[PDB]
Amino acid sequence: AVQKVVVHPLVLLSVVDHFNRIGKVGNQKRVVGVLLGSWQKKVLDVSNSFAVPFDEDDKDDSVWFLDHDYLENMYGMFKKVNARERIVGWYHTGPKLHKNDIAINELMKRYCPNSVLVIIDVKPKDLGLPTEAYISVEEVHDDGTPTSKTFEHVTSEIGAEEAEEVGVEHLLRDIKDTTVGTLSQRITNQVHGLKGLNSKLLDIRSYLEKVATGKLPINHQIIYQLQDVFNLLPDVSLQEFVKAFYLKTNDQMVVVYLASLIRSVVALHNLINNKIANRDAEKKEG
Amino acid sequence: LLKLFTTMELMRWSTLVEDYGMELRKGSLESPATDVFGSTEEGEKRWKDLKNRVVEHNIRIMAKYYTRITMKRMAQLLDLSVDESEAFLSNLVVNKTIFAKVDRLAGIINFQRPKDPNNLLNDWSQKLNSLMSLVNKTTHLIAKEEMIHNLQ
Amino acid sequence: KIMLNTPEDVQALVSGKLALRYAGRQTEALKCVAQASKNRSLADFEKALTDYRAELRDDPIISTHLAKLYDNLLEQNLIRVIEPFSRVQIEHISSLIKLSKADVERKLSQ
Repeated sequence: AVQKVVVHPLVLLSVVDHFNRIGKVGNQKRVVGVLLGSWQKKVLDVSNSFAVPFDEDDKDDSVWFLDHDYLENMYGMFKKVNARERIVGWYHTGPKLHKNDIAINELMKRYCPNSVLVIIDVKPKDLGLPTEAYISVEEVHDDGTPTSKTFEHVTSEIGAEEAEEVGVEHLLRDIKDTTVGTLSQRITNQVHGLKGLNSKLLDIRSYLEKVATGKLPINHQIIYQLQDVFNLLPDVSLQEFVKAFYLKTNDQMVVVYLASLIRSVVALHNLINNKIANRDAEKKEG
Repeated sequence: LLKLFTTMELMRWSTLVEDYGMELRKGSLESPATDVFGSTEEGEKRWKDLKNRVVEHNIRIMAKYYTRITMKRMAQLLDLSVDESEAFLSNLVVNKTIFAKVDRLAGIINFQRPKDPNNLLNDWSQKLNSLMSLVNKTTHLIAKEEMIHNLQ
Repeated sequence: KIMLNTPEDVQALVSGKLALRYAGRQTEALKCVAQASKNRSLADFEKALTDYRAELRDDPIISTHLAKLYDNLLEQNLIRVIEPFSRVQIEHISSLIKLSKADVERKLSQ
């Protein structure tokens, strides 16, 4: 149904406010906020959101506390001031997906339309993208397990339309723009290996742990496609790609001729002014 | 109809000879088969151009697969002369066979292995393979990472 | 009018009773040229250039244009049979036209 979503940083800075208005009490649980957006178009666009007092139990996980009057009053007044945005779903700040999320999401599945779920981290130490759109749809399983709520990962992007780019750029004054060239390219080409190294290294360790020490079926069926796609590149002998290395290396030669020739053109004004300025300033100094 | 639908397996028409014969013999259904063969030459054109039409259509089906069926051996399995196979190639030159490769020494044909420009063909294949491995690797990795959360 | 590859109007001009009374040995060679053009044959056109060369010997300078039509149909045949054949025998492809490889090789290489 929905291919991609658009999440503005305003809601995540509202999660910064979720971490600001705590009051130093010692709970810091998965505070659930009422996510708002535009479900009209096929693409989802989050503009702003708000929160609702949400408290769980220490031992029992099935305890969840929501509010209907606060949702209808905040949504009623928010719709009165801005009717272009309506309820879409919710989101929790907890890093782990608990079992009670089917009951928490089930309320906004009954009263509200199909709600999207977003899992983020309480500490911004994760290098990866903090936002993951999880659609709440029921899927048929091939093994015969009963139909239940399944959270499929929907791709997400963090973009601002008109003003939040200006506000973020003015508040930071440290981040740089695209700036195609040497630095913005070589930084990605340096740290990219760590950007994949922390993800893969962080995932395959617990993966290999759950291979031998795993039960409660983790959908082992998708592991066959995992190792299949991993074995779709069986160390090609590079025999056919030699001519492609001749093409890319020939373009490399083109960049060699462009650099040497163009820089040789740049040497004109320098290697002329260095003489005509020094000898004339010297002969005319005294 | 199911054999003529798609994925036409290379089979002998001798099994269809008795099927068409009994198709002319039985009168319970499709009775006007003798009316199909009413004219002395029209039915012969429908039959020769029919077997020709399926013996070209199966070539158009196996032409999608690059398995290199080695039509020199296929002419032996079909039990027909290579001259009317050259006439079949005379039907392929008007059937847009321009994307093919022939051999002067041998008789094996090639429906693939073009000049293969690395900036277009290997570019496209490497794009779909590498990118497909990247995003496909991206989906079930974190998806399974969410599947293992329910075990706690 | 035969230079623009339309033999049907040639048949229309040799079938009319008006120009039929002026027919003779001259228009027969043109009927063979139009027949070879509508048949898309080459050795038949060489037969028209062989039997009628005793009315094609007094032919005007347009003989170069007729040779341009001969070489034009030859070009059509060459781009017809060679185009699907990447690598094929010269006798397997020249046997269809049953002509020597000397003139064909010279025109091709040219």
